[PDB]
Amino acid sequence: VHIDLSALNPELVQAVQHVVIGPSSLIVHFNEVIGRGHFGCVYHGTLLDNDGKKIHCAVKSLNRITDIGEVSQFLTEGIIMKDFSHPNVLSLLGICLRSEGSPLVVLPYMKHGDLRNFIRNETHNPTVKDLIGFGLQVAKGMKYLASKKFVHRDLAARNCMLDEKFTVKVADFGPVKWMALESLQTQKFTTKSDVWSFGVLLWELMTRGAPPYPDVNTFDITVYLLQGRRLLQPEYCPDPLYEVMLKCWHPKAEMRPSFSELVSRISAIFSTFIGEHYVH
Ligand SMILES: COc1cc2nccc(Oc3ccc(NC(=O)c4c(C)n(C)n(-c5ccccc5)c4=O)cc3F)c2cc1OC
Repeated sequence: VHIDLSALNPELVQAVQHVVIGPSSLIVHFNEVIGRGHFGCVYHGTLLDNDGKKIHCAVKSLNRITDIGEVSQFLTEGIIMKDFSHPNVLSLLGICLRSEGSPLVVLPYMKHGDLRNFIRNETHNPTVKDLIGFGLQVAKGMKYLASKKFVHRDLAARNCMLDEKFTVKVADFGPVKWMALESLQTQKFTTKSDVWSFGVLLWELMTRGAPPYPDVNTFDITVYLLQGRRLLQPEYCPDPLYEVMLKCWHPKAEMRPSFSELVSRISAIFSTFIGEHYVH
C-alpha cells in the first residue's frame, strides 16, 4: 500500500494535525495481533508521552483504504471522534497518516474486549444488576453521542468495549436483527433508530449474549415486526426493564424514548437491584 499524501488538500491536512500521531510517540507491534477480526486488522501498540510514560493501545490498520477520497473521509472521521470525551464512548488516541502502508487508528486497549463475548463467557458471573449496569453505561454513552448529534448506526453488544475497570465504551460508530423497522424499509438512520438497536442490545445483555430472533430468518424480520411481534422477555429480565425494551421497539420512531429518558428510567431500575460482581 502506497498512498500519495501530497495529493491531500492543505486545509484538511491542517485541520487533521491535532489528531495525528506518529513514530516519535507510537510503537506498533506488527507481529502481535488483537482479536479474531470483527474489528478488522488490529495490532498491539504502545504510546509514549514526552517523558517516556507508556500507554497500552490497540492499533487498527485500515487495509481497504486505497484512494485519496477514502483517506480524506478517514481524516474527517478522525477529526469528529477526537472531539468526543465521555467515559462511555471509546477514545480516539490518534491516527497515523503514512507514506507507506495503510492509515492507522489508535485506541486505548480494552482489557476485557467486547461486551457480547464478556457476558457469554461462562467463567464470568454477572448478576442481573451487573447486566442492567452495563446497559445503563451504554445508554449514557449514547446520550452523549446523541447530544453531539451523532448517529451510531451499528449499536449492539459486540460493538461495546469493556476496560479493566469494567467501564463500557460504546464503539464502532461512524445487522438486520438490530435495525429499526423504518431502517429496514427506508434505509434511513436516526438517533431514534439507534434507540431500537439499544433495545435489542439490552435484550442481548439479559440473555447474556443469546442470538436475537433465533427462529426467524434475516429476510423474514420486516414482516415479523410488522405483524407486531417482538423479542420475548428474557428469563432474567425484570418486568419494568422489559417494558423499556418494548418502548424502544415502538413502530413509530417519534414515540420511542430518547437516550436522556432511557438513562433516567434505567437508572431508577438499576438502583432497585442489589448484588453486583463487576463494580464500575
Ligand atoms: C482484548 O481484546 C480486544 C481489545 C481491544 N481494545 C481496544 C480496541 C479493540 O478493538 C477496536 C474497537 C473499536 C475500533 N474502532 C472504532 O470504534 C472506531 C470508531 C468509532 N471510529 C470513528 N473509527 C474511526 C474510523 C476512521 C477514522 C478514525 C476513527 C474507529 O476506528 C477499533 C478496534 F480495533 C479491541 C478489540 C479486542 O478484541 C477484538
